[PDB]
Amino acid sequence: DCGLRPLFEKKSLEDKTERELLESYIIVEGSDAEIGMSPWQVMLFRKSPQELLCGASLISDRWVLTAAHCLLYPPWDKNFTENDLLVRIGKHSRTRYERNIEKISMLEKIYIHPRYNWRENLDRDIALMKLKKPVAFSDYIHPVCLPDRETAASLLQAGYKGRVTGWGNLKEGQPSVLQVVNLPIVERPVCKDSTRIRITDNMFCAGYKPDEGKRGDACEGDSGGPFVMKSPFNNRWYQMGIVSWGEGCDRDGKYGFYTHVFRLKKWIQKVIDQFG
Amino acid sequence: DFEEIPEAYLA
Ligand SMILES: CCNC(=O)COc1ccc(Cl)cc1CNC(=O)[C@@H]1CCCN1C(=O)[C@H](N)C1CCCCC1
Repeated sequence: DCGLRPLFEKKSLEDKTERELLESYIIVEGSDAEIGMSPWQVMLFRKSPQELLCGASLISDRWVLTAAHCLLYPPWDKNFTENDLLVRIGKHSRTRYERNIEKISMLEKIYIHPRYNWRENLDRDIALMKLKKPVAFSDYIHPVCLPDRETAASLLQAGYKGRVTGWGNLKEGQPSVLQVVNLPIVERPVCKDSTRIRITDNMFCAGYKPDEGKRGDACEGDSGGPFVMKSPFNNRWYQMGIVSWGEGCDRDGKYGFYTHVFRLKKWIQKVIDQFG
Repeated sequence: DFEEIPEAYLA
């Protein structure tokens, strides 16, 4: 049942900008999310001090996907364990405790990819979190689908637009509510030529070219969040990427880099079936 | 500026 939103697909209602995504299949400068627009959006929250750590996503009733640097990043002396965080699902407001709406979950175990490269370019920036107890879906809580080889093959194309969401910084103030931005996938060469960092096959970049007129990008706080696409084949939402890194936010000639989820699905499957 | 969440989750 993944990828079908209770307040949209299940009711046959389209969100305000999904048409822009489907039409391309030939957070800075984003807008406020609609209620129930991204029911898989998860907020990583720190108990003490109480603060937003990162974004993340719900892929089942017991598993959450996020970027590994959200938990482990030696350069900033970051190395969180299970007891340090709470997972907040069903949220809209960044700061408010949405009583009767959001659900706060506890973590059982965290799993960081064994070959996560924090020393150089955040290669394989991915981590899975097992919740203590299953979350109950609602109109505001529902998992996103993970891509299969065919869906990845057909959708992950330069020019095709994806959607990024998060409560991160608006400029390189934090938003009141969840922000959303739709960005085009960029040609590998262009991604390569815009930075000095060595790009690997486990990443893809997205954003508009300086001449495209439109702009937008993820920023601090958006990390771990999902980059999703809606399949024009089965009308389900799939997570193709994880907000990973950038050099600044919304800088001309620069692009955001995302973890290529499909390229890492074998690790994901392995972990999930191995550890329940 | 985060609102006080229930202590029942903090434990
Ligand atoms: C303004 C401070 N933030 C930034 O410059 C980048 O923030 C953005 C912009 C786009 C995207 Cl897709 C993701 C992020 C959030 N991610 C981060 O800030 C991660 C955390 C670890 C270091 N880091 C970076 O982006 C670093 N600036 C990169 C790390 C890899 C080498 C080149 C520098």
